[PDB]
Amino acid sequence: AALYTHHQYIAGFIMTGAFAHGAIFFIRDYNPEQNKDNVLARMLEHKEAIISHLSWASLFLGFHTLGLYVHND
Amino acid sequence: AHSVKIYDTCIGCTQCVRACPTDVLEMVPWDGCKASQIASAPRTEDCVGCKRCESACPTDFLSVRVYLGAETTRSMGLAY
Amino acid sequence: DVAGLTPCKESKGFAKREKQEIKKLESRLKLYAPDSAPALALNATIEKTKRRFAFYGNEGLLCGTDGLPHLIVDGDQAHLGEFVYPGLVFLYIAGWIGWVGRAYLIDVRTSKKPTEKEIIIDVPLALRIMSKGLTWPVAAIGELRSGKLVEKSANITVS
Amino acid sequence: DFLVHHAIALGLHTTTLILVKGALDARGSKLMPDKKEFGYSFPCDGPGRGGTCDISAWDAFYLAVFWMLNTIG
Amino acid sequence: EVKIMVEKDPVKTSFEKWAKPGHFSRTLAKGPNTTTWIWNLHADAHDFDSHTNDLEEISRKVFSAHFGQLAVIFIWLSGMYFHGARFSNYEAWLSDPTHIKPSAQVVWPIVGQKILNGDVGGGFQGIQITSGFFQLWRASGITSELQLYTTAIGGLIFAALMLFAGWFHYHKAAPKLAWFQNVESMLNHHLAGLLGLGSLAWAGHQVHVSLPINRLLDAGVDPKEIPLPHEFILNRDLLAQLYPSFSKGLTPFFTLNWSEYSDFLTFRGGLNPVTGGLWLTDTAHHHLAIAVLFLVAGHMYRTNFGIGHSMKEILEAHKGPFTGEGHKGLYEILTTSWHAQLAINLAMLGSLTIIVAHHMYAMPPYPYLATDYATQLSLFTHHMWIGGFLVVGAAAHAAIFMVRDYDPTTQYNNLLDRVLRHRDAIISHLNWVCIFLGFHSFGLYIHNDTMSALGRPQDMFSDTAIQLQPVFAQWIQNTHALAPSLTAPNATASTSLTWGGGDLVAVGGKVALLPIPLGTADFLVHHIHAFTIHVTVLILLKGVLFARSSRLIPDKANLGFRFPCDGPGRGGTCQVSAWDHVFLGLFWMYNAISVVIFHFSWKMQSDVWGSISDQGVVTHITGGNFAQSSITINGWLRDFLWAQASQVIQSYGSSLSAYGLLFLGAHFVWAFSLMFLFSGRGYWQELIESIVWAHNKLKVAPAIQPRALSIVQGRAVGVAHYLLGGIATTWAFFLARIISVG
Amino acid sequence: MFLISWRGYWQELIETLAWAHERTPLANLVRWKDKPVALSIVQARLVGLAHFSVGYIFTYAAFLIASTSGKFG
Amino acid sequence: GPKRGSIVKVLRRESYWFNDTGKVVAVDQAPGVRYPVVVRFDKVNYAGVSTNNYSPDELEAA
Amino acid sequence: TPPTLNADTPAPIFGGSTGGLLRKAQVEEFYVITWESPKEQIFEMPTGGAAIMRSGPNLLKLARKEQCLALGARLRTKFKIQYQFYRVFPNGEVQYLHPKDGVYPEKVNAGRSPVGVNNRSIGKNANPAELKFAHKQAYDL
Ligand code: CLA
Ligand code: CLA
Ligand code: CLA
Ligand SMILES: CC1=C(/C=C/C(C)=C/C=C/C(C)=C/C=C/C=C(C)/C=C/C=C(C)/C=C/C2=C(C)CCCC2(C)C)C(C)(C)CCC1
Ligand SMILES: CC1=C(C/C=C(\C)CCC[C@H](C)CCC[C@H](C)CCCC(C)C)C(=O)c2ccccc2C1=O
Ligand SMILES: CC1=C(C/C=C(\C)CCC[C@H](C)CCC[C@H](C)CCCC(C)C)C(=O)c2ccccc2C1=O
Ligand code: SF4
Repeated sequence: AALYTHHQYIAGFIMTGAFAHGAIFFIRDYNPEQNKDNVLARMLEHKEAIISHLSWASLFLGFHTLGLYVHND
Repeated sequence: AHSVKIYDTCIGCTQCVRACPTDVLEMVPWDGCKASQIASAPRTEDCVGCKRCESACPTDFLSVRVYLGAETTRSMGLAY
Repeated sequence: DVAGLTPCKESKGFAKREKQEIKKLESRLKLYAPDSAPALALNATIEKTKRRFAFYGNEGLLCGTDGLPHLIVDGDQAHLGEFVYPGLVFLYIAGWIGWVGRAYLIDVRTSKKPTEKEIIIDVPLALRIMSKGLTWPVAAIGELRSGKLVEKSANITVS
Repeated sequence: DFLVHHAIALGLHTTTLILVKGALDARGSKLMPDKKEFGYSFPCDGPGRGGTCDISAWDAFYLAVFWMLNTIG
Repeated sequence: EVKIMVEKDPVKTSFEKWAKPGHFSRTLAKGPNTTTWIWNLHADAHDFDSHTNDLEEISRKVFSAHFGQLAVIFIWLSGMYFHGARFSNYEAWLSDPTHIKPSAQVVWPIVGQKILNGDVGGGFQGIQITSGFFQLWRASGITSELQLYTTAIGGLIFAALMLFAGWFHYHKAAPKLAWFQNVESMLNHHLAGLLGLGSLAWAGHQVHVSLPINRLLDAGVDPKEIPLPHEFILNRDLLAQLYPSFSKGLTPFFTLNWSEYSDFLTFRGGLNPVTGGLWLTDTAHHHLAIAVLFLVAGHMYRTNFGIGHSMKEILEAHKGPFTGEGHKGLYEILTTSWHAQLAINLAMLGSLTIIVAHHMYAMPPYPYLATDYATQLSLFTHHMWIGGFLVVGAAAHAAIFMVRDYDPTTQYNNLLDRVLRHRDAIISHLNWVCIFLGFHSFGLYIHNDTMSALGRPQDMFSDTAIQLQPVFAQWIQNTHALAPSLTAPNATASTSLTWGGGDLVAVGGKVALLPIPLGTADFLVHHIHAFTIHVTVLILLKGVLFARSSRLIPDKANLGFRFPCDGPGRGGTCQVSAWDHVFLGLFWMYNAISVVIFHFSWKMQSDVWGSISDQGVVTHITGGNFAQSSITINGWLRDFLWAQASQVIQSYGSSLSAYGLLFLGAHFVWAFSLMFLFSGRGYWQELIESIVWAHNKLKVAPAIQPRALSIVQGRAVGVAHYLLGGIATTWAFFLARIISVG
Repeated sequence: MFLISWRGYWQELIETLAWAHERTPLANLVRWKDKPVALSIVQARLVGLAHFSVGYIFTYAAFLIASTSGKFG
Repeated sequence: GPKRGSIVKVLRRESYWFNDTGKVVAVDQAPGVRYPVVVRFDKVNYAGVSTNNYSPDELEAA
Repeated sequence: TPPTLNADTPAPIFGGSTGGLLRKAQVEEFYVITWESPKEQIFEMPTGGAAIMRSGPNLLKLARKEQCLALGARLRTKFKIQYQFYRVFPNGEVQYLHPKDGVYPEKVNAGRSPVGVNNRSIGKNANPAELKFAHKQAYDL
């Protein structure tokens, strides 16, 4: 139990740090002229769709999980 | 020690200088918008970061921008 | 059958989940006279319990090792009455709501004060659109085919 | 196990939503389309323009840490 | 001078201002450009002094709003009476008040919720109420459902009446500012007329109907054979059968020989030995005395009849050396500003609610009240919460006054000015005493916890180890225990049974009250109470004093009472207004009141309540484990939370199921509050753009642009959800515990 | 404590605490070098998150070890 | 620049009204103005204003 | 214009306060504000409390600059009174600040230089990823 809990919390912190440093890269290391129309630029080109669909997925999952749990309660 | 900047979109509303409670922003003759007026920040050594300036300029995004930099006694607003 | 669950009308654990509840209700019932409002309410509750337990077994749900129904949301033809049959009618109702709301917004947007018509609804037009919103799939697919469903000049900006 | 796996999916989805929103709108958004010039972690952009508290990408990470801890819990 | 002042028909009643949603304020009457219009509409919907500027219209609106509030209260009361009449087991309760649980609410059988109608007794099935209305009706003399029906209708009538008045005095005959300002006559009439005559009328009702009916109920007769409340009015002989003093007519009262009224006008401490409540023959005398007190006290202030005091010569006359120009210029503050009056009224009413909550549990005034533990606990907790809210409201309104009604051009009167001129000292000393109290109260608990954890209990602060016996409270208890012999020769017994004197009283099994001991475990918790109260006063007083200006922001009064922050400059100025100080003080008020109610619950279940058996042996509910287990935080965790929380959690499938559901519901709401309390507006405003994009992509963009909640509304929502969750959790826990085990 | 209450209250408190220290005898012989100020905004968020995380980790490590090892399954 | 009462679509990358339409009010015809075109929009921004001035090369779609 | 010179004008009547000067004023800068009034009114102090200004000249020393500007704006708006304020060092070196050229910073004035004015639109600054290992930030250019 201790081993599992330890390693899972470490993994959570590490997965958060990966995105933190991705954001730092985007802020202070990304050159929009060299990265002209590659995949990394097209990720910024349509980020609204990505955020919208992640929003929808999270809302759907939360709504339905909470609904079923409260119904069983 | 904060860095104030006045980009060339000020229509001379004079509100930035009216709002700043430190006598930092002042008007200056500069032809080009309507009335040959523009803002100017000569006394940036006194800005605390109030951002009352930016909350007044009715431009598209903004024309006066404050960038918070090195902290001092004047900019921290201390009285002790 | 599927997933190692037995049908509920043969589950020897459903019988207990029924008789224990029945006996609890009867223990509650024996504290009054058979001609008083509590006794009538309790007898109604017992009849409702019997009517409920004599419907699950006849439907075909699979009970568990603890005597509780389990829903096979799989697509199994022998179990369409659990997920896909109610899911289709729900999707119908939800598409109805969304389509009539979208159409009301589209119609209101071309007016004098469109922001006024959103805190103060105009019931005639809203009712008209709600009525016409019965055949929404035949309208949504028609708007998709005709290229009228989506815009292209969206106003997103990022410097 | 079904319901807990769906709660786990919801947690993962919300955490990645926060982190991806931060990493993407770390260079600039409509509320503040010069965020790249201010850096990674800055408190806010004043009370004006409706209120821009808690706007940086470091704040996105700070909000996502809570959801990471909740998912791992 | 003092006269009636009315302006005939100042506002035409119509529906024009009714169709335009925003009409009171011109800033938002135009229309909802963005969605932060729907919010501030309801926000400043009741900001009467913000819409307009003249005190006259503000006063008229205040008057009519008071009338509407009174109408709503009347509807509430008539509803409670109608429910006690139609869906209650009251008549069955009257025949056996010790085995029948009160209940005045039934639930329709729709979706299986029928099981909420638990078996309360008497052939009834419904939720068991805890309002204490059954005891109040039993003490009033109400003995039949009919006598409830009528009064319900009565309430309804008054409701309509109030509404009528509310319309009238705003649309047909509204007064003018000069009329409201007559505070002398207003106080005269509220002292002599409202309180005095009200107390006299209630004393009359008591002495005429409530005494004989309740006495016959104590003699063990059937509540159906008791004569009706008017057979004692049209028959002085039928009433004199119990109190023969009535045979002497109204003569003793007029010849000053009224020492013969000692039958029904008594002075006896203690409680009635069979009902576990005060003697109504004592409350009648109390009301009779209070009535004449308020009546003779209602002749102090001057009206147009020559005599009386004036509350301006009284104020200016008090002006000492230390305190500048005395109370000068305060009569001008409390007659030209509605907020400086609301502050004092809210503070006094909250403190009075706390006093009421402390008095009622110690001197039960209704029959069979101390026996029903659930009612006696709910009546404490509810009133405590009400007072705790009202005091914070008083602080908030004092801050509002200081922000936008104070002006110095007339306030050179050095009483408010002088306290404003050493705020940096007041707050500094309050901060120091808060720190001292916090340490010397909570560090003792931490010491006890560490010692009991290190296997060395001999170094603790228990009642066996180093002792902290509160000597002053013990001396006060011993002094009040001996009062009926030395310092109160006419009172037969002490005022309460909580004093060390006296003995135990039983109501047929369960105990009502007994002398309460006070050890170290009480010393610690009383000091904790003092510490939390001090911190709350610190926050609220700091906000009130620095509402105008400070070293950080010298022109804060220009910004206003409610505003998020003055930029991220000066290091940071977030949460700098007085509204934010009220926001911060709400949490500490919640903390304080929660600690108080936990104290009361555990101490009562441990050292007061219980069920005595024959030969005298009395076993309390928990078993007297408060003196020893309440000195360590672990003890409050297991012996109070973990142990007593074992009734609500396993209440599923029983008549107490709704409490088990609302436990988790309130937990969810409390945890939901943290999303608003921790986050900030910028992240959500940015996230909303990526949803508006998906909406535009499908042509479902609303015309009312979806802006995110303002920086102040986020805090408001957070604190509201926090308080709701916490209080509802404690509500469910307390009720699910005491209903089952009490 | 660090996530609900924000800086403008604590700075206005420190400004009077400094007064109280300066205007007392027998204690103005000592003197601070660094002017006492309230924690910054992002600094307050960081300290709050650190406390939240340390508590979250500790009160669950203790529970998972005690409830298991006290019974050993 | 453009005509009065003409419906033009913005191209200013840091504008709230980017890729949105608006009708010109009155373009100033002075010699040294850097942003003479004045356009009013039917949706306020985060600050609440709906009028803004651009340069003729910064917005045109008709 | 020649900046006005300080003097020993009297001070407004005030019974004291706990929001006055501190040790910062004897080891660092501090400020002093003057004005001229035609009568004797009651004005609110920016440090808490009220004071009665005197007729003719008045001189008031405070602890920050923002205090002086707040009081001066309140004067110019409510009493229609013109004012100046200075900054004084420990060694008694007076420095004249607010009406630096007589005209307040709102009205335009000749002989004023533009400071911090960029000849471009705010949305044109280069990214912070080309000017790395080069301390030019994004906007000083
Ligand atoms: C006989 C019907 C009638 C009519 C036609 C009017 C008409 C008018 N009144 Mg008026 N009024 C009436 C009765 C009436 N009143 C009564 C009986 C009272 C006494 C309470 C008042 C007290 C009153 C005041 C004090 C004011 C008005 C004002 C107005 C004008 C604007 C009202 C408006 O748009 O707000 C419409 C408002 C509502 C629809 C809100 C109704 C909410 C009610 C009052 C409370 C219900 C509480 C309920 C229990 C819910 C509790 C919470 C619940 C969710 C659980 C308008 C001319 C205003 C005015 O002229 O100022 C310029 C003003 O200030 N009236
Ligand atoms: C005698 C009692 C009394 C009176 C007459 C007032 C009157 C006023 N207060 Mg006030 N207040 C009071 C008590 C009182 N307050 C108390 C006890 C507190 C402490 C909490 C406050 C705290 C307070 C603050 C902090 C503020 C006011 C403000 C105001 C003014 C505008 C109020 C308004 O428009 O609200 C409109 C009403 C609402 C928006 C309703 C909000 C809904 C509440 C918060 C939730 C209710 C929960 C409910 C019990 C159950 C929830 C579940 C259910 C909803 C499903 C007005 C003069 C405001 C102001 O600027 O004054 C000029 C302001 O900022 N008050
Ligand atoms: C459990 C959480 C918690 C704790 C411990 C505190 C503690 C404190 N708050 Mg607080 N606060 C909290 C949550 C908390 N807050 C939250 C959630 C809010 C949001 C509403 C606030 C809002 C708030 C306000 C608005 C105010 C406070 C104030 C205070 C202080 C009161 C002074 C006092 O009693 O000192 C006693 C301190 C303690 C009992 C802490 C424990 C100390 C231990 C027992 C001693 C340890 C011994 C030794 C030093 C250890 C050395 C370690 C080393 C060897 C490594 C105190 C520091 C007030 C303040 O500043 O007054 C001074 C104040 O105005 N708080
Ligand atoms: C089933 C199965 C299989 C398969 C599997 C697979 C194929 C998997 C996959 C997996 C995956 C697929 C995973 C993934 C993951 C992901 C993640 C984890 C992500 C993350 C990301 C991030 C973190 C980002 C960041 C960034 C940014 C934001 C910007 C800049 C850049 C960077 C990159 C830095 C096999 C055959 C083998 C076996 C059998 C079964
Ligand atoms: C979540 C959140 C938001 C965003 C949350 C918002 C916008 C709440 C709005 C949600 C409601 C439910 C929308 C209204 C829905 C309509 C009433 C539709 C009615 C029809 C049916 C759906 C009933 C903030 O703006 C914010 C600001 C400052 C600090 C914290 C926060 C914060 O935590
Ligand atoms: C309490 C509090 C303060 C004031 C708190 C202060 C000044 C912090 C100082 C606490 C003492 C002096 C230090 C405590 C020592 C620690 C146990 C460890 C120190 C750090 C190690 C590296 C040694 C703020 O300034 C603040 C600002 C913004 C939001 C919330 C808050 C807030 O809650
Ligand atoms: S709250 Fe608004 S103003 Fe105060 S700091 Fe955070 S952002 Fe800047």
